[PDB]
Amino acid sequence: EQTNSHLPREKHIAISLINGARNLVLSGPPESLYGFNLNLRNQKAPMGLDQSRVPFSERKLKCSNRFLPIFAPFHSHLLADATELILDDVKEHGLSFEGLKIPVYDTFDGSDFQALKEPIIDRVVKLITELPVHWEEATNHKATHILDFGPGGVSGLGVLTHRNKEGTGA
Amino acid sequence: LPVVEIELVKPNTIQLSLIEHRTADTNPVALPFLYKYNPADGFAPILEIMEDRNERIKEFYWKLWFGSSVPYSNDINVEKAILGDEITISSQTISEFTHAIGNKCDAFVDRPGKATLAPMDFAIVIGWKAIIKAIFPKSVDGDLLKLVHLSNGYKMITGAAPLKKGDVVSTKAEIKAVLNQPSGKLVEVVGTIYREGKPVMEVTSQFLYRGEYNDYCNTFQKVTETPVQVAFKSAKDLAVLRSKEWFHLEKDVQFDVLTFRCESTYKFKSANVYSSIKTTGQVLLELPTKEVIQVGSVDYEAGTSYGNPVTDYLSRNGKTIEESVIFENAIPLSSGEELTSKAPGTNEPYAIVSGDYNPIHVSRVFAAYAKLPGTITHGMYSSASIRALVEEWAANNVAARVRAFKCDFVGMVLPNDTLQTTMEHVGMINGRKIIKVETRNVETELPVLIGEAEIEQPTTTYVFTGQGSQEQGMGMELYNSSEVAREVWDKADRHFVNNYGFSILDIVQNNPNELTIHFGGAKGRAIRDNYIGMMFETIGEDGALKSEKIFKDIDETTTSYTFVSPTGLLSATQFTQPALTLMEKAAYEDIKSKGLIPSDIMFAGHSLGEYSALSSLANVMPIESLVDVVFYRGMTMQVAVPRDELGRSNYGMVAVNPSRVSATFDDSALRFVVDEVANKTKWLLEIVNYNVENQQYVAAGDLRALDTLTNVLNVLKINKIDIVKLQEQMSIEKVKEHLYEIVDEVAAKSLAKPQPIDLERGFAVIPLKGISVPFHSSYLMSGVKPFQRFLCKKIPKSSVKPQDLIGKYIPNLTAKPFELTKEYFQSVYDLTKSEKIKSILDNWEQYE
Amino acid sequence: MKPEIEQELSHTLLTELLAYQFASPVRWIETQDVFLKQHNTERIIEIGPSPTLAGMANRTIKAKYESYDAALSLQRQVLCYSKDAKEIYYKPD
Repeated sequence: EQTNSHLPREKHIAISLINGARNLVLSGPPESLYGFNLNLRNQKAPMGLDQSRVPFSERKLKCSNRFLPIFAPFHSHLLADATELILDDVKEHGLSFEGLKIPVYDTFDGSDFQALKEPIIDRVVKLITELPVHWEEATNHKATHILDFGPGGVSGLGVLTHRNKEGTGA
Repeated sequence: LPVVEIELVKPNTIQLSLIEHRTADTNPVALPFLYKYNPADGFAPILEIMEDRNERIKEFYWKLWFGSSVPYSNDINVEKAILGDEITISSQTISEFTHAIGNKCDAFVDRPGKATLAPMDFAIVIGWKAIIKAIFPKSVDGDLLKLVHLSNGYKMITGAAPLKKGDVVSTKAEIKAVLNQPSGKLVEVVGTIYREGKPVMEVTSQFLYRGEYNDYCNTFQKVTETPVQVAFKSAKDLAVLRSKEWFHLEKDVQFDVLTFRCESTYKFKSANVYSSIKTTGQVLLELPTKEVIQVGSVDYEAGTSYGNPVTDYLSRNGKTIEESVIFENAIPLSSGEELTSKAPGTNEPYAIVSGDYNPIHVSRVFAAYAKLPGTITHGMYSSASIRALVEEWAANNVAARVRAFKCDFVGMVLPNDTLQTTMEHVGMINGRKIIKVETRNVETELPVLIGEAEIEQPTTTYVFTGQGSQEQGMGMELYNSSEVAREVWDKADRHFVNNYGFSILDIVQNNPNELTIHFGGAKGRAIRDNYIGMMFETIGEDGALKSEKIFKDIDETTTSYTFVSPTGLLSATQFTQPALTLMEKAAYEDIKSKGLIPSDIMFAGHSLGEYSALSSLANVMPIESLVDVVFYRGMTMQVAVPRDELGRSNYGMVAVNPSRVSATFDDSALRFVVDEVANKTKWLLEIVNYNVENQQYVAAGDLRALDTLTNVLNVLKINKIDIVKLQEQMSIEKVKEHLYEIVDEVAAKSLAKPQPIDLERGFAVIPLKGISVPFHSSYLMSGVKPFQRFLCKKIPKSSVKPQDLIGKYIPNLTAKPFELTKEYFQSVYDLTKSEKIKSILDNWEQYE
Repeated sequence: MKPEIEQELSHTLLTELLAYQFASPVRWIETQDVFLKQHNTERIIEIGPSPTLAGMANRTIKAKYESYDAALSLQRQVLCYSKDAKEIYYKPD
């Protein structure tokens, strides 16, 4: 809000992904995000500052922030128009998914896709383009082992999902 | 598809038909070549019919660049400019073009909440079908096929708005240079592109009909001369040029220095003899009112000459008004290899966008016919590439900063080639940055593009210091080092000593404690009369406009007068502020001499720098008037306070830091404090300086109220009881009495010391040491009318060039930018209750 | 407004502006907030003997225009003629 108080809503910044408790992803015009982390570099402190001798409540906030190698303002209003164009391209073809078998938890709502009154594609696109991501809320599991097939691996979603469910025995 | 057709035509004649397809309408067009077959000779069995060859090539290219729509008309006049055609710049064209050049500058991609901008290189897209029509006319007859694009140059008209995505744009271009160089027939065209009639930018292209041509009859050249500034000092000089029959003055006014803005029209008869020269131009005189009036004209006219005499005479006997001031050492903008580009794979995308279907870049067969290394990249593309490069690497991706760009197609680039460019800032012009570039083929290191770009500076603003910062030796290093700066100290002191009897340079250099003016012989009396004539006004209790004398000590008997300042004369207000305005104007002028001043600057000054500002940026007054008004102001505000026996006052000024008192002590805190402490003791006390929020406030008034306040601020600091912290503890009225419980105890102390109370430093108060006049306060409000008189007779109304004041000037009375709107008059009049401005505000309608 | 009408207007307005400036408080805080916000100037060049306004501008930046510059990614560079000779003349070693 400090940052957006200076800019119009076409450069407004919004929360995009919630990767956990202290793991968030912001989206917006790259220069605006640049300014935001500029504010941060002021309100923040270096990592080797040794606040051991100053009591707790009056310590300086410490963080780690850097741009992800992504080249699109996903899960924001910045692509709100692309939603209709993409689903129109869908209507251009026979792109649709039949009834599911394993329940798939929604990312934003957290509900099951088998309980969808709409098709699934029109939902998943609005889910990728505009709506944010509530990951841990979406992965409110009843699960023993978790398999990530995504990219990165040792740097992938697996590691942060691990750190999210550390003591739940998964 | 068929690209080549060789076939017999009517007996013993061959028609080599060279075909090209990718056209305006993709309609295949043929380039008919003719060759005569000769069985008689075998050593040369086939000779090409050379007659009418250029016309066959020209009609081909006409159908190319225009399409079979317009009939090939070769009868184009060279003299008249060539018209273009109104085209609407749409967003789709902009996008296609930017993609074709690979430009990422976000000012051109459509973003919400911001006007879609078009690239400056789009003018050639707008003006090509107008530019190239200049090489078609019959008089310029040559091998159209061996044509080479030599150089291109962009130049935005100073103050022109860059293109938007709705602009209805037309194009007018005229041909300037047609000269048979030893390398061929050069042709230069300049295109003045229009927007609703107003011209926006100029594009200067440069082609070359390579080969050899001796048509010295249809060759010519029109050039505008560099504006030369000739200075006349002796008496022969004025007769020297008056002897020149080509010189012809029409006004019989004396002149010191003259600026010659001229243009010529050459017509050649051989390599170097000029069959005709018509060089007309204007001679201009710079008045002290900064109004430039043409003294006369220049009219030379001759035949079979070897040079333009007017230009030569201007060169050796006068210096030009040069604009490209060069550094002695250029600076590299960025170092490394991050400035590397790559040629496209195919030139067809660029061709279909730029409308340039030149088959040199698209077809192997033509590129081979001209024996050139292959389908080389479009030169215009290579231009726009480096342009978009420097647009971000030199202007930090700010599009509107580039205002002119010119380059020279030194070499050719085949597609897909990787190009590395260097980028260098070498000089300055009109406050915008000169940036020189070289794009060399990185795998061969030979240069390809040597160019030049004029990009703006960051949005700058100039503030000028006020009084209080004075010290001995101001700019004396600059005065000893900068000629143009020395010419303002010398222009000013020799005005002082000849009108007031002292050298300001001596005052600033060896600051003494006293100065004795002497009214000696004739010119001695001719000075003391000036001192006598100074009659200022201080509205007394009578209110009458008492045209009273400043120096009651100077009369028809006083032979000599003495000034005294115990600290040093450089501290006396009437002498310090001339020194300050001189040093500031000297620095400003020396800077401007280097072409360091942007055109969109905003300026202001702090209570003295204001005068040195509107005299510098707006040049409202020459130096001789500026020193007079600043000296008269110093004296007026000086004698304005009734003094003691020593010349000292019961008045003073103090600077306060509202932070050192308490973190809760806001701007409203100390201003409410001044309001109450001045309204109770019925003394005069004002904060006159709003310098820094809660860090620097400077209050003025009688020493009594000043110490009363420097003590209320001490006792509210030791008690930490803030008036704003009483707003939640007390009401609005009972705080007005709460502060009374405190202000009386310290008003007693204000009266407890000798009335000219030497203000002692409070807890968070640092008084103004050295001055005792409460300037910018309503106390001096009486003495304004005489100063207002002095201004309206020292400031020539004709010198006011308001266009540079609107928005660019921030007064200190009204901190919003100067601008002549009715509300602005309202805001200033409700702040000063003037008569002259309210009078014009009532009858405001006399504006449009 | 015809150039002659506005010239009369500008002349009289400027005359009275300077005349009463002599006795009316200098409104420099808001002047700074104008030439820093309404214009967002990058280079602020003070000309004088001592950087009395450079120190008067750095504090204004650090007080009221930090979040504004960060939100807009502006790197305001203050410069005074006293010390910043090489930097204003664009010929710095």
